[PDB]
Amino acid sequence: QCGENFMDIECFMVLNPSQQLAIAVLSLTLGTFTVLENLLVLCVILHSRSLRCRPSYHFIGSLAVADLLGSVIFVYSFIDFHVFHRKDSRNVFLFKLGGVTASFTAKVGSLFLAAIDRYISIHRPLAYKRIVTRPKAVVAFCLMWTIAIVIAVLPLLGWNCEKLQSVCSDIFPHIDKTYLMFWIGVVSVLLLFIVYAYMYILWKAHSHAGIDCSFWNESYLTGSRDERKKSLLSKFGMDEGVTFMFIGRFDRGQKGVDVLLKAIEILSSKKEFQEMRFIIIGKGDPELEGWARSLEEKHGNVKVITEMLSREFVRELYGSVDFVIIPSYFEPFGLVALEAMCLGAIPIASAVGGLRDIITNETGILVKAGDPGELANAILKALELSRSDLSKFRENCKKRAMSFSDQARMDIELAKTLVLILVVLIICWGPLLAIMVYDVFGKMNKLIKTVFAFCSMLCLLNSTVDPIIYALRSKDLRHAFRSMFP
Ligand SMILES: CC(C)CCC[C@@H](C)[C@H]1CC[C@H]2[C@@H]3CC=C4C[C@@H](O)CC[C@]4(C)[C@H]3CC[C@]12C
Ligand SMILES: CC(C)CCC[C@@H](C)[C@H]1CC[C@H]2[C@@H]3CC=C4C[C@@H](O)CC[C@]4(C)[C@H]3CC[C@]12C
Ligand SMILES: CCCCCCC(C)(C)c1ccc([C@@H]2C[C@H](O)CC[C@H]2CCCO)c(O)c1
Ligand SMILES: Cc1ccc2c([C@@H](C[N+](=O)[O-])c3cccs3)c(-c3ccccc3)[nH]c2c1
Ligand SMILES: CCCCCCCC/C=C/CCCCCCCC(=O)OC[C@H](O)CO
Ligand SMILES: CCCCCCCC/C=C\CCCCCCCC(=O)OC[C@H](O)CO
Repeated sequence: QCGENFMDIECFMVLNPSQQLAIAVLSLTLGTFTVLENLLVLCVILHSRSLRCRPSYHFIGSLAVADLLGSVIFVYSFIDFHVFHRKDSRNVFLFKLGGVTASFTAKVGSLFLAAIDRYISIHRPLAYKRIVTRPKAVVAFCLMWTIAIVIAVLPLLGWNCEKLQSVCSDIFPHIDKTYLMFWIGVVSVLLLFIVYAYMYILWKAHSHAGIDCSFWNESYLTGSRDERKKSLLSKFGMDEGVTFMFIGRFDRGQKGVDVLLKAIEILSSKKEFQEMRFIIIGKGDPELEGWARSLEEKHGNVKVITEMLSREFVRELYGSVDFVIIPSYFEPFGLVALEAMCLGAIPIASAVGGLRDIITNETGILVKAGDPGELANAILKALELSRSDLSKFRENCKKRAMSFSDQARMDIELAKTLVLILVVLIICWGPLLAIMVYDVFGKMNKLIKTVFAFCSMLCLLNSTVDPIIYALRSKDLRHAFRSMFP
């Protein structure tokens, strides 16, 4: 009885009473879960000055409201239509459906603003607090929400199959198929780009790395800066002098123990060598490992170490030793440099990869890789600089390391919580955006109408799992909620 383009609204009521009771109870319990969780998310954010001031939680707050407002309007209208068989006019029905559409596109746009926010953090790292001001983020969210609702109000104002005498959708009453066409594409292109963006943010974040500062904390030093040095040197060197430590492997053309072994030889003729002391550590290529051990007893002020050392034994090594040399050819992550600066060792390093990004002029001395003579000058510039008080510089490494590590470790987490929110949105709404595309070109049998009715519950699942993501993936939410509820 419903083959007409202007079909009766009864033919969208595609569910049988046992099916309605199941969908109803599932809608109510699932919806009740979303309500309780999302108002809890908002209350934690809204009632804390330290939270609501960050545009990161304007974004979390945005998703919370987008979930809360859309799901509540949906569950009320969805089951009122299906179980109570509501017979609302074309305007009021399109008005209720509009509230559900505005809420979803607001989430795609809230995801979109976050993608832009991270994009400019990667492309212009130095200008981020000035370009993403809190007020700029507030209005960027504000208008985004308005453009969202405007798209939702177009059918109400006349873009529908009744006012236009066009073709009606078989899923959505009164809705024009051409407006349906337009709506999928607009969120499909955003969601598609957001997918590309979020993968790029996650790749770029993993290009940097940080260390656990608990293991590499200075608090574990048991002795003064000069005395803790003397004793460790006393175990072998038994003298007081500036010490240059190396901790890597003995490959040729990678970590740069080759460049170091050539360097040390040309400092040996100089008189100032006696002030210097060196400690080489690691295991590697048999041709050059003996080269170091041929030099452990030839000059006698150097301990080369071939066997491994526990990561908790070397924390005291980094703190007492005056200098660490990183003559690497490739170092996208200066993890060894980070652990040294985190214990106060001043780093002389190659200008390669992270070493260049981490160490600046105020923290250490940078030398072109592959030139051992330039390295020989580095520890000579480190000799004339060692006599003058360099504790004013020793602490530049103390805070540069602990701050660089926390920006790299942070950015990793944002990139993870982002994609977590994305994938759950895709597998919840992907099926829904597929059944509508099957409607744009095609026809809905009574079956595809029924499964889409049952599949519409996914929008309430998505709204319920999002607060769980924030709860697990945000130590800040946790401490705020924890302090509110002892
Ligand atoms: C009308 C029915 C269906 C829903 C009622 C709840 C509405 C009115 C509530 C729920 C959550 C609320 C939002 C929660 C937080 C903020 C951020 C604040 O900086 C401005 C107000 C704003 C944006 C609120 C506006 C009103 C709001 C959207
Ligand atoms: C379909 C919907 C989701 C599209 C959303 C469009 C969003 C991403 C666009 C539309 C209007 C835009 C804003 C318009 C003007 C300004 C002021 C400017 O000084 C900074 C950028 C800012 C704040 C823009 C940010 C991005 C913005 C909010
Ligand atoms: C028009 C843009 C689509 C937005 C997706 C909304 C969603 C997929 C969640 C949805 C919306 C509406 C319905 C029901 C379809 C029935 O054909 C008629 C009654 C609708 C519920 C009342 C909406 O206020 C749905 O199953 C899924
Ligand atoms: C039952 C109900 C409650 C609220 C709404 C809204 C607005 C809120 N206000 O009352 O209009 C919003 C819903 C979600 C975010 S904003 C629309 C709406 C939105 C845009 C265009 C057309 C209609 N329909 C609704 C239906
Ligand atoms: C549920 C959806 C609503 C979301 C609203 C947020 C609710 C988060 C409350 C969480 C569990 C409490 C766990 C205890 C909190 C501390 C966890 C922690 O990691 O503490 C580490 C600490 O720094 C050690 O030094
Ligand atoms: C129809 C409704 C449209 C939906 C729109 C959703 C936008 C909400 C986004 C985020 C919440 C983040 C919390 C923002 C609260 C900031 C309050 C604040 O910080 O006040 C400053 C003052 O200085 C304090 O002491």
